[PDB]
Amino acid sequence: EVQLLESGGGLVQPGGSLRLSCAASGFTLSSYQMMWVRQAPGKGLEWVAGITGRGGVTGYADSVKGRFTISRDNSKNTLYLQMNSLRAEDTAVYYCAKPALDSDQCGFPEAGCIDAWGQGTLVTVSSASTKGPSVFPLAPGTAALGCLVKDYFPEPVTVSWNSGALTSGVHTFPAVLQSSGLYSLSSVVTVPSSSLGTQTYICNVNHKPSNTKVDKKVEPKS
Amino acid sequence: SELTQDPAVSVALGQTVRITCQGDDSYYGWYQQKPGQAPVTVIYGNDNRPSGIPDRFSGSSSGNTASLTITGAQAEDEADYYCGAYDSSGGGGIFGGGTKLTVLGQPKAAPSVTLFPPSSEELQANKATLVCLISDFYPGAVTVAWKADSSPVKAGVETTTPSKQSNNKYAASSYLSLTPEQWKSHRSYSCQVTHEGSTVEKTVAP
Amino acid sequence: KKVAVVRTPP
Repeated sequence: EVQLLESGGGLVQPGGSLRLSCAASGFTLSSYQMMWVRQAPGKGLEWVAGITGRGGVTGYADSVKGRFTISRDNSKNTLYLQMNSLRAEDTAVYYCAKPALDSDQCGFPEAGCIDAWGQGTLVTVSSASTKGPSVFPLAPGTAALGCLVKDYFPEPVTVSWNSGALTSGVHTFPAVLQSSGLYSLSSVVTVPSSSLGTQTYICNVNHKPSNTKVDKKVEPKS
Repeated sequence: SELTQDPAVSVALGQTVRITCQGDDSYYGWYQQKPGQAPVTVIYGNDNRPSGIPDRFSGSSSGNTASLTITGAQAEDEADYYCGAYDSSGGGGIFGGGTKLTVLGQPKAAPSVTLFPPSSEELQANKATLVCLISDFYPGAVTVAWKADSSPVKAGVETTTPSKQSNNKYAASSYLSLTPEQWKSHRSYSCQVTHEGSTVEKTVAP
Repeated sequence: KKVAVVRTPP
């Protein structure tokens, strides 16, 4: 099967540079014209850059022309996007996009011919610095227990329960962007009330921007 | 050029919905995007449905108008649909502003409200947050009101926009930030969640 | 036949 997988995303300062990478599997990159699409938070899809099969022609959106450079390594089955002199308006999830038809049929700006999309990589262009989260337990027929992941930056935070073994009844709520510019979220798992004193519930918090991994045991109040 | 689509559209569960896109002389793509996810191609090249996409999704392109038809609308079709095409003037790719599709007629579900008082660890870290978790409700519109004693709370309230759960019911969070002093000084604190005229209340005391 | 709108010039 066709798979597109991007990396290179992260927090960067205004005026800074970031190199995005897209690794293609399940097909030969050289047979396809490729493109980059981006999406600002709560905003629509926007075409960024495009490249031909051998990289003879490149194309860029008006707003990124001169700062961004789309390139490809057919030998490595990888598409790149060097993003220089970055601004706050460049903050978006960046997707790698593959046309359904080969280089002879679908060109890089033909945004109506896309059949495969990447997982996306978040680019945060802020003057703010990385902040690790503070994890607090939300103590409990059925009892609702969870853990509060407070004051972190930037997104994301992933919360698993009992090293991912506990999946049923789990709901990790979307984060709240406070007036301070920091995020906070909560993950709640519904468990049997009879098991509370005999069983252990641990939330596994992971904040990749600060390389933070917190395991918090959520036990009943005293 | 640019692509024009209506920001929103609604369809009753099991019925047919037609999403239109307006552009000139193009080869159109239709991309489904769910809130937390990457987009998915439902149609490309006006009518080509990728294998794995249910045949309830069909694409048609008439003179200067693209159309995505969804016959027998299901709960899982509730998503953002973007049209893509080519801008020959500029030489780049173009997208419509998207069409958020709301699949109505799902069973009206009452919200399950769970209120949490500040933890011991958070109070030692000289902080107080009241966590009000609202889950399992349809439609996805709730108005949260916080009460200090018997009085409505004006400041320190942060509420997440309602988002869909795994089971297709909705969910939202409301956080009340206080000083450990403000938490202790009152007898109790209430989370009033209004969903379709009916109010569900939960109370926490120090 | 579908032909790409852009390619490397010959």
